[PDB]
Amino acid sequence: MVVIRLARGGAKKRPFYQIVVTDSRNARDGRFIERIGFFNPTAQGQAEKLRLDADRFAHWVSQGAQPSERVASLAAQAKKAT
Amino acid sequence: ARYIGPKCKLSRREGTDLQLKSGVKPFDVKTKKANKAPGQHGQARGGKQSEYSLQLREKQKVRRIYGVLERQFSNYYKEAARVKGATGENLLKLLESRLDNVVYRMGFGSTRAEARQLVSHRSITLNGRRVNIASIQVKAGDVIAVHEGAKQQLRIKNAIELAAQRGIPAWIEVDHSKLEGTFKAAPDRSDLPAEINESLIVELYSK
Amino acid sequence: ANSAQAKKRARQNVKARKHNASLRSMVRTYIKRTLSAIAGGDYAVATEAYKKAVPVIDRMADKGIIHKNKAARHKSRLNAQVKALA
Amino acid sequence: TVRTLTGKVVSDKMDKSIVVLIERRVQHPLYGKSIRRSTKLHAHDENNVAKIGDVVTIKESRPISKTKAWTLVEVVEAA
RNA sequence: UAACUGAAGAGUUUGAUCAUGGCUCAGAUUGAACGCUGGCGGCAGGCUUAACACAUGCAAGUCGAGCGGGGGAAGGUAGCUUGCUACCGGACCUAGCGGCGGACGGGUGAGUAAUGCUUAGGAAUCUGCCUAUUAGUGGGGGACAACAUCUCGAAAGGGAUGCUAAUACCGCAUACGUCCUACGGGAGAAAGCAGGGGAUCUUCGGACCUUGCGCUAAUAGAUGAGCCUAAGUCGGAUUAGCUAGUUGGUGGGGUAAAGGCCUACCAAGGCGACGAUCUGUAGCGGGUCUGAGAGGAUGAUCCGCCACACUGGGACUGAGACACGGCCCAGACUCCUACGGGAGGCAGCAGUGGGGAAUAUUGGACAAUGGGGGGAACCCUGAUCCAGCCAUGCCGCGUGUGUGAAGAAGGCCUUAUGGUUGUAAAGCACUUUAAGCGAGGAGGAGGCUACUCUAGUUAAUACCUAGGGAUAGUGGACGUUACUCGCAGAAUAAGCACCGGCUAACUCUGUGCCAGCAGCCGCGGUAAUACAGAGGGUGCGAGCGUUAAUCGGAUUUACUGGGCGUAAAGCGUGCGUAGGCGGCUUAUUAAGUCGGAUGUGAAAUCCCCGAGCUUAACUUGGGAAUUGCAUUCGAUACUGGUGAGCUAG
Repeated sequence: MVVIRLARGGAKKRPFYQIVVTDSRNARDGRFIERIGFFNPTAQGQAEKLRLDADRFAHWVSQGAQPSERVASLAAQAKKAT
Repeated sequence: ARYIGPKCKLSRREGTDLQLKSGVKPFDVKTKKANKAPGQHGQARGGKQSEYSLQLREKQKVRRIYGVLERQFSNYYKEAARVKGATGENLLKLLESRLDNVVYRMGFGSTRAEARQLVSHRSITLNGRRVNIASIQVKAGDVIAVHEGAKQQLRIKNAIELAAQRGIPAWIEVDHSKLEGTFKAAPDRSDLPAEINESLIVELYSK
Repeated sequence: ANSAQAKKRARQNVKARKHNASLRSMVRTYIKRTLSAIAGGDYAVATEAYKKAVPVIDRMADKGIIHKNKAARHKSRLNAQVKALA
Repeated sequence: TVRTLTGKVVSDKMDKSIVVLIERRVQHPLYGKSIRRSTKLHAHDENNVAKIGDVVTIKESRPISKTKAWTLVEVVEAA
């Protein structure tokens, strides 16, 4: 199935996630279809904490992509913020 | 690592006062051996040198006053070359922007070594937080103060009294009563001494 | 096999292999009967053989034994070769 | 909307098939001089209209045989 | 705003000289190794050799809300040696059948010069789970594990007779779509389980209603995969001819699908000097190093594709494999044994032996991100997140600061009294980073459960689903976290190379072509600034040197950018094949050439401006760039094609 999930990057103890649409069988940090935002759980100061492209999110959900629990929570929080 | 040991032979080898002591006693009365290299085969100032010798001797003189080792100095040069402008003045600005040197020019330390020890022992606060790295680059409009426990130090009082004899730079506005100051801008080339030649350094690092 | 589930998979594999082989041999037999009638050359006999063969081909195609494209190909080609007998 | 090539026939012996020689002119990657390169393509020609020496046009298609995947469009010039 | 700005020489042939020409040096870089030495932190990296052989543990399970058996806890009722027995309904567990998963994730680069890879296109395909929509889910039957009995074997495990359930299996019925069709017609499915309940009945225990999870047929979407074409992609001619299913066609077979993919006939074709065939080597790309550039070298760690799984040949199941921890066959090897009979494949993680100059722990947790199963609770996950070891690399920090001269002593030199070590030392006055001890303490955790409210669905206020609210519980392996605050006391913390020229840094002793040094030129045969020690100095600094390797300097294979009278270099001389190049004018074409537009050129990497790490390394937002490729539309000076004309060749 097609999923929308978080791919980990960044440094040790300081993760930085890219929000990617991908086939679920692919490796976590490997091949993906399209990247639609990022999440930074440790952002400080001027650093942005969450950017999500709602248009692409809705477009991919309308075609059968299944967001993970964390990504669904982040999408709800982003919609509430904006 | 930081150089530890005799400073007078270092000043003698380059042939000029390196401002490595407080200054209560002038260089001539302090050393009595100027114009003589530290070695037994040490000679007068008039000894001829190759161009490679002159370029090297200028770079070593520049390094010794600021207390910077070769790796960090080479990184400084590489950054200055990348930044657009005059390479020599860029390098001088980078050297004059170190936190220890700003503390020394604010008169909180009688020598740059004293300023470095003060910075390292967490006696200095930058923009309200206690730091301990001497190589932190100070930017325009910054605020450097003396920590509360650091205050009431006779070394600091003697340092500010000795600094009063020297002329406070134009780019530093310092309140000695509150032990506070503001770095306003990077010094220009004209403010720095003209005895320092940087074309030799640029040639040496660009060969 | 090292794990219990791997052993179970092997056992189920053997049983399913036997069952599918039987079902596939049935389709092959019916197609052979239709071919024999066509080679015989009697139009009515070939038509009867084809009418008997078609339901078996469709039933086994619906079970996944053979692909439905293969079933359609067999039906079409056999019907054409029967029609050739006029 | 379909890729096509123009060439000259160099063989018509095979049944319903022709061999057309395509020529192109490219720059040498290092020395810069313009050179000429040749490729031989087997094409499908249903009615054997093409002969040796004519100038023909062939368009890409699905495979017809092991080596033929191009088909004749028209004969531009005849020998 | 910006995204680039770039090019150095030296030594050595001779009694001088100029040229030619090799050799050598100064630079950058590394998955390095070795020698001497060694305090801390952050972030990375860590068998490059034997695709050699592997002890041991772990790396693929999960579902009782699909199914029948079988276990062991408690409770309640009964009796009575009286707190023991004998019964009965609910809560748990799972060997077997069954479903899904095991084709992912992880490892390695042996094979593979094109069936691979890169770029750009194409038509003749299939696709579980996911999304949307349509039509359904009726009624029967025969079996087989478990189980019971017998038997073989110490067992491990085998064999044989008789039963049994299902969402296991097979007919029959029905068919919006679907398949075939001669356009008349013909053919083909499926399975139940669970939550709640108003009325009604209940042949007595359910029907019925409703809501979910399922199952069948089909069309689109998305995803994944298969197939085809063109152009590129390392040497060798001391490898020149290769090919008969070979090249094409027809009938048939075969595949999910085009196709000599297979087969029977028909024809004699197909490839090759633009390198076929044979042969050596090799995973390919994004990228990495070097270089002014053009080029050269390279393909660890990260990402994409391919191939392989002890060595070869196969197929089964399945949506998907010709399947690392599945099956069959052949081979080599290894292990257990009571000699009856059995077992296995670390190029998964850790580890062992061996090889080697050389590369680590038989660690913790599923808390986070993902993956599998399940309605959920939850279980599994050597992926992953972390920890351990190593100066292997990069970046940062410390090993203290000021004062201190009629210049202590001691050492090295000496013109024998000075010089130097040197403000160096001692003395005097201060400070406490880091390490040590004590106290406090974020973030990585979004959530979930309980309570209450709102809205859908229904007959319903029940159930289910989607939202809101306050409050309370619960949830972290790292971890004695980062970070902050106190205490003690300079207390715990400097080595390595070099000093003839190239190339910064000089003397004295010792030895005498010896011992020795040496990158090149060269030093050493009694005053050696070149060997060894000492003093002094220079360069670096938790590092410093040596060896190895790539590019550069090397215009020393010269495209950019070289030469051939005498330095190396014109074939002994003609003719001529392929090829390269080719006079003047004109019309036309638009292949080369030039311009525009559109699509593409994955992400990461490089560069620029910012952001967050106490700074930096590092992480990260957005740009710029990706110099290319393809399609299409234009221009016609030059080159090419075509037609016509001319005469200086």
